[PDB]
Amino acid sequence: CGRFFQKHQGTCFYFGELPLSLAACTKQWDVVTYLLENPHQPASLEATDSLGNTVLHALVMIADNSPENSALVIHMYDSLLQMGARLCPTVQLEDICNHQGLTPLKLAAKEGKIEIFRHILQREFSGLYQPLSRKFTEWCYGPVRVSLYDLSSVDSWEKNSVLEIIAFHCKSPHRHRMVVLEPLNKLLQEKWDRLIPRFFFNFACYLVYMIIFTIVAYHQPSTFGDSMLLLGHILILLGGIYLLLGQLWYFWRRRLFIWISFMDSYFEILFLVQALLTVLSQVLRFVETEWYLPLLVSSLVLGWLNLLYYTRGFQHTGIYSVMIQKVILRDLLRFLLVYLVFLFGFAVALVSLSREARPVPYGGILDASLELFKFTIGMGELAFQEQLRFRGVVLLLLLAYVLLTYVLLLNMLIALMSETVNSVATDSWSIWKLQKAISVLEMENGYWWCRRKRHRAGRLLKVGTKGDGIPDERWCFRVEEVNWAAWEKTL
Amino acid sequence: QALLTVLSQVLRFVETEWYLPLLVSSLVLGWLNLLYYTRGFQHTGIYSVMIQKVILRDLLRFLLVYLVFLFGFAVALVSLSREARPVPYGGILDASLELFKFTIGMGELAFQEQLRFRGVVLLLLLAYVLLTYVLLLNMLIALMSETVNSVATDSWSIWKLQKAIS
Amino acid sequence: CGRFFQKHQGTCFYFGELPLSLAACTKQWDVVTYLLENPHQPASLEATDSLGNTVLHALVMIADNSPENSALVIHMYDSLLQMGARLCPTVQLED
Ligand SMILES: CC(C)CCC[C@@H](C)[C@H]1CC[C@H]2[C@@H]3CC=C4C[C@@H](O)CC[C@]4(C)[C@H]3CC[C@]12C
Ligand SMILES: CC(C)CCC[C@@H](C)[C@H]1CC[C@H]2[C@@H]3CC=C4C[C@@H](O)CC[C@]4(C)[C@H]3CC[C@]12C
Repeated sequence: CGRFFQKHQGTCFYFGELPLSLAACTKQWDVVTYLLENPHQPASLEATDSLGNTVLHALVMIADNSPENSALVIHMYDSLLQMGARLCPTVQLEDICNHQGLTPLKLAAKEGKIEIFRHILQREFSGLYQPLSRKFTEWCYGPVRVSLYDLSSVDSWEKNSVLEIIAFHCKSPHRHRMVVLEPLNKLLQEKWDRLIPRFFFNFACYLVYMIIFTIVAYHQPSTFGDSMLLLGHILILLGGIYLLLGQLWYFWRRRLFIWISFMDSYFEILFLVQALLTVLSQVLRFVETEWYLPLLVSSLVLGWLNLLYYTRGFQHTGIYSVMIQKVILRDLLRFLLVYLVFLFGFAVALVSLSREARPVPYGGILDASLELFKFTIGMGELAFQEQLRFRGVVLLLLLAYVLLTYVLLLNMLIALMSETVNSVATDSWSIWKLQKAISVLEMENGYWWCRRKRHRAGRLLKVGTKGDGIPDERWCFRVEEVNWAAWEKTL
Repeated sequence: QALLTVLSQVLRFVETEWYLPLLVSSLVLGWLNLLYYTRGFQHTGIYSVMIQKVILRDLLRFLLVYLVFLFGFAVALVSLSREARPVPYGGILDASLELFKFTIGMGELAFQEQLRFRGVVLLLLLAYVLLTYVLLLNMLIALMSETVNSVATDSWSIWKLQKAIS
Repeated sequence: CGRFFQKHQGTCFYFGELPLSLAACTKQWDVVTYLLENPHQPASLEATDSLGNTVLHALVMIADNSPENSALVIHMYDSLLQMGARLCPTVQLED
């Protein structure tokens, strides 16, 4: 456990700080056998390091997304697992918990590994070493294949599953491709199909609440009507506090998720803000302060815009929302910065001028900035102000501002939006798949007041007998597929 | 169009005041129906097919989001603007019409000093302008560009099928 | 005409519910000849199923747009038509 051996930033190379792990990680398929079959002092394959990793953990840590590195990692992983089958058949090397509490499959997901993780998720072996496999084939009748994928530690029925690690714990920039591979993709779609009624019931309840919000905010004073108004008032106080409690529970449960993915939620912050503003407005109304209506109407705007959360759940409109977000993030803040610099330079210049008399426009900085923004809209006034003999300077400044802003910046913004939308069309689908995944994982749990029963997804299949005694049964996931390509090579 | 024309002609006999709207709606629809006979030529028929595909794909999502923005901000502006320290934003229809005027290019963005909620109204109007005029319309142009680029290849075969049906 | 053999949504594989159609659809160019040239009990190539499809209908139903599937389907279609030319020249299997 040296500094040069520990995994950190700088001069380091982590390999598990064990001779067997070092031999396995360096593609030496000559001495690994001798490290176990030496009669004088055999080594234990299930040995662990100070950090808590084993040889398989060491192998998955060194994995990258490079093709050669993947070839090495899967080759050595399979070979070492096969060797472990022949040395200690009783104890399995697959289930060895780290000090963090992660198996090799979960470590492949948290660390952001995509090539070794995919192979572990779908691996097959021949008749010998059959039990140490994930994907099985039930029957190959004709050209239709029935694949059984093992759902060990990947279904959300357990406490810390792979699906909860990809969607909440992985902090890789491009984890959305991890939730699109076959096994997981057939599972998430089925879970989503099972959860359509709950999603749309939540949407309907929120829509009714927002309609009540609009009704109470509209029909309010500058009796029976007063009774209904008070009823709606208290009802919306309760609704706001309910939303606040739900969002607070979400953030308490995901305290370490905001740092990991801060632009992947951006709807829980908005919901929390809306609920907080509603509660504050309702409680502040009692103080009879004049700043009730602005808070109420700001909360109303935010609530009516929050339906874009429930926008996703459909194929096209959710991808549209994802593209909206990506356009907002990438090519809208640079343009805003440059445009604001231009605006607040020219406004100051016009305010400095225009007091040279040979109401008056460009009185203050706010008025000049507003006029220039009117130029941006399409309602700006470009007139030859003959009142003051600095006519030419004002006209030339206005024309230069128009040329630099209306012609350059907005049209170039349209061009940049076109480029961004063209570029991110491919990734837009996978990001929306990940959004469904997060929504489904939230929906498997109940609310902050009710606990939904865990509907264990999967089927118990006769996969054959374990290596010692009577048959071993594991919960698999069935998928039928038609493939003429792999059927021609079995006959 | 034919049903509306027949209904308008028969309803004229009843001397009901709702003859002219039916007649003029039928007239609009009939004059737009010539886009059927548009196809039959190489370029203009493919143009019509592209028009249809643009309408179907990237015009209903934008319409949905734009309507949500519009009818949120209109309600918010109607709720405000009665705080006197005709008056604009009287009803929901008037506020929605003003916001659509913003969409056109004829919207009025003025510093209403009549009522001391000046700042809130100005900030809501500016936020609506930023979210709609700058984001949504330009992004719509971008999406139309992407769709037209994508479906240029299939546009010819669809027009061939249209000739086949004709 | 079983549920697993009928073409529907779910667990199914339609092949014409006939032994000759099954042999033709599975790329077995060894037993199709024997299904017709057995002296004891020959089979009729123009046989039809309960739904009404024949062996050529069964072949075209299993066709997809995949290249390997197309290669199989056209190969067996041509071979079976050529065989039908040499067995019952009077009656055509196309119609
Ligand atoms: C509060 C009023 C006065 C000003 C507007 C501030 C709010 C509404 C702004 C700040 C950030 C903005 C959001 C940022 C993210 C997105 C992208 C997509 O998901 C739909 C629009 C949406 C959700 C925006 C809606 C408007 C928004 C929520
Ligand atoms: C009736 C008036 C008041 C409102 C307009 C409603 C009608 C005209 C709308 C509804 C659907 C629209 C049509 C939808 C399909 C197309 C695409 C292309 O083929 C030419 C335009 C055309 C034909 C549109 C013309 C206008 C249209 C026909």
